[PDB]
Amino acid sequence: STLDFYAQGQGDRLIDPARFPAEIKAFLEGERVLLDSVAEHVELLVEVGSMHGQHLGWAIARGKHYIGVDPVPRYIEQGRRTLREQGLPAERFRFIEGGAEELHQLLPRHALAVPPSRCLLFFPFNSFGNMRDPERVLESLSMTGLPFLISSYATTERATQARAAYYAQCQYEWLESACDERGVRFRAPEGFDAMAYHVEYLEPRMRRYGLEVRPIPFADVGVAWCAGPMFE
Ligand SMILES: Nc1ncnc2c1ncn2[C@@H]1O[C@H](CSCC[C@H](N)C(=O)O)[C@@H](O)[C@H]1O
Repeated sequence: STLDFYAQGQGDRLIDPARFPAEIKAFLEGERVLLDSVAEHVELLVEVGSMHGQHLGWAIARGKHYIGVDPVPRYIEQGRRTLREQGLPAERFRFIEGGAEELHQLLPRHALAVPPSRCLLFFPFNSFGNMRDPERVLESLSMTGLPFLISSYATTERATQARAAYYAQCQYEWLESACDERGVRFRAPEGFDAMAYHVEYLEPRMRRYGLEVRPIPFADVGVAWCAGPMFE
């Protein structure tokens, strides 16, 4: 999707809970169960596509270090206002205005202060599917060498119908679904462009960049692209 899409507020509709059908609520619950299931191996959660910080509350509750990464300034400002409000220290909870494309520049080893194995680059609610160039994101991920959890969707007709039911409740000028060699693409002329990549297309792309990924299916319509020792 476009930066303008989110900047101008159209993108806000995608985290309005009133717009979540049952299959997507189930998806978000399943997303959290996978995160919980490796929680004991996470000291630093890096939320990639964080918005205002959807999993900040998770990190606060579980006593984890937090970095929200999002290229939308108004979302970074919202997240930072939340940290100031509760008086949370910067050395534990931060926001970084940037793209997943430059993750390797945003997260140099020294800046972590946590072993690589206890870090998780968590891309929630199909943030990865809304990124301009997935090939750039995968290379950036490769160069960080950090464990990651890319939460996205399956490309079964049922998964596509779940996404259609979710996106259509945002009431954009029009909504197009297309299936091609890469995956299932939803577009709207507001600047919405959301992909779910076929398991058969993306797994080879992952391995090409040396990422030892497993596509873990969850909550009927989800697949979690999981790499790192906590997924042994
Ligand atoms: N290159 C990028 N790097 C990091 N975050 C990005 C990004 N491109 C978009 N995002 C952010 O990802 C967040 C969620 S987009 C997710 C859309 C929707 N939940 C879906 O199911 O497809 C937004 O805040 C957006 O600004």
